[PDB]
Amino acid sequence: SPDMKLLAGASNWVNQSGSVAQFVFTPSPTQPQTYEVSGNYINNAQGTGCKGTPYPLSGAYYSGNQIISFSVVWSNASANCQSATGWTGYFDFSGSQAVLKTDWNLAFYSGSTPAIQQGQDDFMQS
Amino acid sequence: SPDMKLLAGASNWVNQSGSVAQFVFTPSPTQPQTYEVSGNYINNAQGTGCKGTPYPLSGAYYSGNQIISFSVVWSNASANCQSATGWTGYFDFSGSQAVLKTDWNLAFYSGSTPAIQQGQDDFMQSV
Amino acid sequence: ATVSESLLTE
Amino acid sequence: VATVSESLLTE
Repeated sequence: SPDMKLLAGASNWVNQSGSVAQFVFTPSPTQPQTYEVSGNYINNAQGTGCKGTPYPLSGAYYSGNQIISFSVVWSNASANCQSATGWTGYFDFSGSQAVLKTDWNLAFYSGSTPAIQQGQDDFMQS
Repeated sequence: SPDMKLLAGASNWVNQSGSVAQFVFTPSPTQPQTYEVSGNYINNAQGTGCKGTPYPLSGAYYSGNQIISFSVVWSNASANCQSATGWTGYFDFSGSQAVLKTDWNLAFYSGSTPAIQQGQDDFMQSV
Repeated sequence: ATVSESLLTE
Repeated sequence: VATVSESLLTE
């Protein structure tokens, strides 16, 4: 399965703006057919801060039908954008080009006002 | 400090469906002001599967302004709903009772058709 | 485990 | 040390 070598954790997944997710999988200690997700995310979204450096990601992956949910807190040694994003979606391996389809939420502050912005990212396996 | 009590413990939070999130925070080894989120989620939402048993959660928390993003894969020893949910939001400690405001996405299949459904959960702290 | 098509549908 | 921005959307 191409669902199999995603698991080897050496793939880049690149979205429409050129942001890159580099996933690493480890078997869940307690959940069947589930993996803990780690690795790094390199942001390139137009107009955003915290570009071009690796941010750790974390979440969980369900191998039965290849569904994933993962998150990034935008704090590293280079830049802190005081924000977090969560992506939830599914892998489609049916085409010649594998695609991870996601919806995301970004929680952040503008002045003293909290907000949660929505969007969609499609990542292509490189 | 209400942010420090959160970090020091295993706090419980009940949403409008009666579902319960329990969070534990461990400092990240590389990200300043950032914590790995562990804990468990018990789904009590009417009309859904995978109710009444704990599912592990995972994700990340930013202590600087108390923002969180966390996920559940709906697979455990009791039930498997072949899906995953991600919540993202923020804590508000300004009232007498703390609230966690989130937006979520649920990825799942209906037959061979994948879908991602959106919603909102407001969790009130159990104290 | 008991298996459901999704979280929404048995 | 890390630069600090208001949010991911705004410096």
